[PDB]
Amino acid sequence: LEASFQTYRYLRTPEEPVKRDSPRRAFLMVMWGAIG
Amino acid sequence: IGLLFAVVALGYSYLVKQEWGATSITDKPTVNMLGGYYSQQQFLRNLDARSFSSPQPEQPSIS
Amino acid sequence: YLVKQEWGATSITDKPTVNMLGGYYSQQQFLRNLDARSFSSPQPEQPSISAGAYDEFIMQLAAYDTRRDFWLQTDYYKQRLEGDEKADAALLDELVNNIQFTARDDGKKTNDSVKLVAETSSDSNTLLRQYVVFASQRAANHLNEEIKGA
Repeated sequence: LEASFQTYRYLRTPEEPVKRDSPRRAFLMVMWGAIG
Repeated sequence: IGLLFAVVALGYSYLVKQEWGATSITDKPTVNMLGGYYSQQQFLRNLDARSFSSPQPEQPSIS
Repeated sequence: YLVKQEWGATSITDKPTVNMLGGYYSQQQFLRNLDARSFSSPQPEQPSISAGAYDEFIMQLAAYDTRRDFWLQTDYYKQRLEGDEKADAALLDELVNNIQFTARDDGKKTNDSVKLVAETSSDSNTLLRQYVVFASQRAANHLNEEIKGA
Protein backbone atom coordinates (compact mmCIF):
# COMPACT_ATOMS: atom_id res chain seq x y z
CA LEU A 1 0.00 0.00 0.00
CA GLU A 2 1.00 3.61 -0.63
CA ALA A 3 0.64 6.42 1.89
CA SER A 4 -0.81 9.09 -0.40
CA PHE A 5 -1.94 9.23 -4.02
CA GLN A 6 -3.81 11.98 -5.86
CA THR A 7 -7.39 11.03 -6.77
CA TYR A 8 -8.38 14.17 -8.71
CA ARG A 9 -7.49 16.02 -11.91
CA TYR A 10 -7.49 19.82 -12.09
CA LEU A 11 -9.47 21.54 -14.84
CA ARG A 12 -10.20 24.72 -12.84
CA THR A 13 -7.23 25.28 -10.54
CA PRO A 14 -7.87 27.67 -7.63
CA GLU A 15 -6.55 31.16 -8.31
CA GLU A 16 -6.66 34.63 -6.80
CA PRO A 17 -10.05 36.24 -7.56
CA VAL A 18 -9.96 39.60 -9.30
CA LYS A 19 -13.28 40.99 -8.03
CA ARG A 20 -15.12 40.67 -4.73
CA ASP A 21 -18.50 38.93 -4.75
CA SER A 22 -19.59 40.37 -1.38
CA PRO A 23 -20.44 44.05 -0.80
CA ARG A 24 -20.04 45.13 -4.43
CA ARG A 25 -20.48 48.66 -3.17
CA ALA A 26 -21.72 50.00 -6.51
CA PHE A 27 -24.52 47.41 -6.55
CA LEU A 28 -25.54 48.30 -2.99
CA MET A 29 -25.09 52.01 -3.76
CA VAL A 30 -27.57 52.04 -6.65
CA MET A 31 -30.03 49.49 -5.26
CA TRP A 32 -30.94 50.91 -1.86
CA GLY A 33 -30.51 54.47 -3.12
CA ALA A 34 -33.23 53.96 -5.73
CA ILE A 35 -35.55 52.27 -3.22
CA GLY A 36 -35.76 55.42 -1.09
CA ILE B 1 -34.50 60.86 1.69
CA GLY B 2 -32.54 58.96 -0.94
CA LEU B 3 -29.24 60.29 0.39
CA LEU B 4 -29.98 58.91 3.86
CA PHE B 5 -30.60 55.42 2.48
CA ALA B 6 -27.50 55.77 0.29
CA VAL B 7 -25.41 56.58 3.37
CA VAL B 8 -27.00 53.68 5.27
CA ALA B 9 -26.12 51.26 2.46
CA LEU B 10 -22.59 52.69 2.27
CA GLY B 11 -22.09 52.15 6.00
CA TYR B 12 -23.52 48.64 5.77
CA SER B 13 -21.06 47.85 2.99
CA TYR B 14 -18.22 49.25 5.11
CA LEU B 15 -19.35 47.10 8.07
CA VAL B 16 -20.00 43.74 6.36
CA LYS B 17 -17.00 41.41 6.21
CA GLN B 18 -15.60 41.19 2.70
CA GLU B 19 -15.91 37.74 1.11
CA TRP B 20 -13.60 36.82 -1.78
CA GLY B 21 -14.37 33.59 -3.61
CA ALA B 22 -12.12 31.09 -5.36
CA THR B 23 -13.61 28.49 -7.70
CA SER B 24 -12.13 25.14 -8.75
CA ILE B 25 -13.51 22.34 -10.94
CA THR B 26 -12.13 18.81 -10.97
CA ASP B 27 -12.46 15.60 -12.97
CA LYS B 28 -11.49 11.95 -12.69
CA PRO B 29 -7.81 11.20 -12.02
CA THR B 30 -5.32 9.85 -14.51
CA VAL B 31 -4.24 6.21 -14.43
CA ASN B 32 -0.61 7.20 -13.91
CA MET B 33 -1.29 9.34 -10.82
CA LEU B 34 -3.33 6.66 -9.04
CA GLY B 35 -0.10 4.79 -8.31
CA GLY B 36 0.16 1.20 -7.19
CA TYR B 37 -3.48 1.32 -6.08
CA TYR B 38 -4.41 0.71 -9.72
CA SER B 39 -2.51 -2.58 -9.72
CA GLN B 40 -3.73 -3.51 -6.24
CA GLN B 41 -7.37 -3.12 -7.29
CA GLN B 42 -6.91 -4.98 -10.57
CA PHE B 43 -5.40 -7.92 -8.68
CA LEU B 44 -8.55 -7.88 -6.55
CA ARG B 45 -11.21 -7.49 -9.25
CA ASN B 46 -9.75 -8.23 -12.69
CA LEU B 47 -8.66 -11.75 -11.71
CA ASP B 48 -9.79 -12.81 -8.24
CA ALA B 49 -13.50 -12.02 -8.04
CA ARG B 50 -14.55 -12.78 -11.62
CA SER B 51 -12.52 -15.97 -12.07
CA PHE B 52 -12.94 -17.51 -8.61
CA SER B 53 -16.53 -16.45 -7.86
CA SER B 54 -18.34 -15.65 -11.14
CA PRO B 55 -20.44 -12.87 -9.55
CA GLN B 56 -21.20 -11.16 -12.88
CA PRO B 57 -21.53 -7.62 -11.46
CA GLU B 58 -21.53 -4.20 -13.11
CA GLN B 59 -18.92 -1.88 -11.62
CA PRO B 60 -17.39 1.47 -12.62
CA SER B 61 -13.74 2.01 -13.50
CA ILE B 62 -11.05 2.19 -10.82
CA SER B 63 -10.42 5.84 -11.64
CA TYR C 1 -15.34 55.65 -28.55
CA LEU C 2 -14.05 54.74 -25.07
CA VAL C 3 -14.92 51.03 -24.88
CA LYS C 4 -12.22 48.68 -26.15
CA GLN C 5 -13.17 47.17 -29.50
CA GLU C 6 -13.69 43.39 -29.41
CA TRP C 7 -13.43 41.41 -32.65
CA GLY C 8 -14.49 37.78 -32.52
CA ALA C 9 -13.28 34.72 -34.43
CA THR C 10 -15.34 31.52 -34.40
CA SER C 11 -14.17 27.97 -35.07
CA ILE C 12 -16.00 24.63 -34.94
CA THR C 13 -14.26 21.27 -34.76
CA ASP C 14 -15.08 17.57 -35.04
CA LYS C 15 -13.45 14.22 -34.33
CA PRO C 16 -10.03 13.62 -35.92
CA THR C 17 -9.31 11.37 -38.86
CA VAL C 18 -7.72 7.96 -38.37
CA ASN C 19 -4.76 8.92 -40.56
CA MET C 20 -3.87 12.04 -38.56
CA LEU C 21 -3.89 10.25 -35.19
CA GLY C 22 -0.57 8.65 -36.11
CA GLY C 23 0.99 5.68 -34.37
CA TYR C 24 -1.22 6.33 -31.35
CA TYR C 25 -3.99 4.51 -33.21
CA SER C 26 -1.87 1.36 -33.40
CA GLN C 27 -0.58 1.78 -29.85
CA GLN C 28 -4.12 1.92 -28.46
CA GLN C 29 -5.35 -1.01 -30.55
CA PHE C 30 -2.48 -3.15 -29.24
CA LEU C 31 -3.68 -2.22 -25.75
CA ARG C 32 -7.44 -2.72 -26.16
CA ASN C 33 -8.20 -4.68 -29.33
CA LEU C 34 -6.09 -7.66 -28.24
CA ASP C 35 -4.70 -7.38 -24.71
CA ALA C 36 -7.63 -6.42 -22.49
CA ARG C 37 -10.43 -8.36 -24.19
CA SER C 38 -8.50 -11.58 -24.82
CA PHE C 39 -6.47 -11.77 -21.59
CA SER C 40 -9.03 -10.36 -19.14
CA SER C 41 -12.55 -10.72 -20.62
CA PRO C 42 -13.79 -7.47 -19.00
CA GLN C 43 -16.69 -7.03 -21.44
CA PRO C 44 -16.79 -3.21 -21.28
CA GLU C 45 -18.43 -0.60 -23.51
CA GLN C 46 -15.95 1.99 -24.76
CA PRO C 47 -15.99 4.70 -27.44
CA SER C 48 -13.77 4.74 -30.52
CA ILE C 49 -10.11 5.75 -30.31
CA SER C 50 -10.82 8.85 -32.40
CA ALA C 51 -13.89 9.55 -30.26
CA GLY C 52 -11.80 9.38 -27.09
CA ALA C 53 -9.09 11.61 -28.54
CA TYR C 54 -11.70 14.18 -29.57
CA ASP C 55 -13.36 13.96 -26.15
CA GLU C 56 -10.08 14.74 -24.42
CA PHE C 57 -9.36 17.53 -26.91
CA ILE C 58 -12.73 19.07 -26.05
CA MET C 59 -12.06 18.60 -22.34
CA GLN C 60 -8.72 20.42 -22.63
CA LEU C 61 -10.16 23.01 -25.03
CA ALA C 62 -12.85 24.32 -22.65
CA ALA C 63 -10.61 23.82 -19.61
CA TYR C 64 -9.83 27.04 -17.77
CA ASP C 65 -6.22 26.08 -17.03
CA THR C 66 -5.45 25.67 -20.74
CA ARG C 67 -6.80 29.16 -21.40
CA ARG C 68 -4.76 30.64 -18.54
CA ASP C 69 -1.58 28.98 -19.80
CA PHE C 70 -2.24 30.11 -23.38
CA TRP C 71 -2.84 33.72 -22.34
CA LEU C 72 0.25 33.56 -20.13
CA GLN C 73 2.48 32.28 -22.95
CA THR C 74 1.36 34.69 -25.68
CA ASP C 75 2.84 38.04 -26.68
CA TYR C 76 -0.66 39.55 -26.78
CA TYR C 77 -0.63 39.60 -22.96
CA LYS C 78 3.05 40.26 -22.23
CA GLN C 79 3.05 43.49 -24.28
CA ARG C 80 -0.21 44.62 -22.61
CA LEU C 81 1.25 44.26 -19.11
CA GLU C 82 1.41 47.44 -17.03
CA GLY C 83 3.06 46.25 -13.81
CA ASP C 84 0.40 46.54 -11.12
CA GLU C 85 -0.50 43.08 -9.82
CA LYS C 86 -4.21 43.93 -9.51
CA ALA C 87 -4.33 45.28 -13.07
CA ASP C 88 -2.35 42.31 -14.39
CA ALA C 89 -4.68 39.80 -12.74
CA ALA C 90 -7.78 41.65 -13.93
CA LEU C 91 -6.46 41.76 -17.49
CA LEU C 92 -5.64 38.04 -17.42
CA ASP C 93 -9.10 37.18 -16.10
CA GLU C 94 -10.72 39.31 -18.82
CA LEU C 95 -8.55 37.73 -21.52
CA VAL C 96 -9.42 34.19 -20.42
CA ASN C 97 -13.12 35.01 -20.09
CA ASN C 98 -12.82 36.32 -23.66
CA ILE C 99 -12.56 32.74 -24.94
CA GLN C 100 -15.98 31.06 -24.96
CA PHE C 101 -16.93 27.46 -25.67
CA THR C 102 -20.20 25.88 -26.83
CA ALA C 103 -20.57 22.11 -26.60
CA ARG C 104 -22.34 20.06 -29.25
CA ASP C 105 -25.96 19.06 -28.64
CA ASP C 106 -27.19 15.89 -30.33
CA GLY C 107 -30.74 17.26 -30.43
CA LYS C 108 -29.72 19.96 -32.91
CA LYS C 109 -26.78 17.79 -34.13
CA THR C 110 -24.36 20.71 -33.98
CA ASN C 111 -20.60 20.65 -33.39
CA ASP C 112 -18.27 21.90 -30.68
CA SER C 113 -17.41 25.57 -31.21
CA VAL C 114 -15.03 28.12 -29.72
CA LYS C 115 -15.05 31.91 -29.99
CA LEU C 116 -12.02 34.11 -29.31
CA VAL C 117 -12.16 37.86 -28.67
CA ALA C 118 -9.25 40.21 -29.34
CA GLU C 119 -8.66 43.90 -29.95
CA THR C 120 -7.91 43.46 -33.67
CA SER C 121 -9.11 40.99 -36.28
CA SER C 122 -5.64 39.67 -37.13
CA ASP C 123 -4.95 38.88 -33.48
CA SER C 124 -8.51 37.58 -33.17
CA ASN C 125 -7.92 34.82 -35.70
CA THR C 126 -4.20 34.16 -35.14
CA LEU C 127 -4.66 33.73 -31.39
CA LEU C 128 -7.60 31.38 -31.97
CA ARG C 129 -5.50 29.18 -34.25
CA GLN C 130 -2.63 29.15 -31.74
CA TYR C 131 -5.05 28.33 -28.91
CA VAL C 132 -6.51 25.37 -30.82
CA VAL C 133 -3.00 24.09 -31.53
CA PHE C 134 -2.06 24.48 -27.86
CA ALA C 135 -5.16 22.59 -26.72
CA SER C 136 -4.43 19.81 -29.21
CA GLN C 137 -0.85 19.58 -27.95
CA ARG C 138 -1.99 19.32 -24.33
CA ALA C 139 -4.59 16.68 -25.23
CA ALA C 140 -1.96 14.65 -27.10
CA ASN C 141 0.41 14.86 -24.13
CA HIS C 142 -2.31 13.68 -21.75
CA LEU C 143 -3.24 10.77 -24.04
CA ASN C 144 0.42 9.77 -24.28
CA GLU C 145 0.73 9.76 -20.49
CA GLU C 146 -2.41 7.62 -20.23
CA ILE C 147 -0.96 5.14 -22.74
CA LYS C 148 2.29 4.92 -20.76
CA GLY C 149 0.46 4.28 -17.49
CA ALA C 150 -1.81 1.62 -18.96
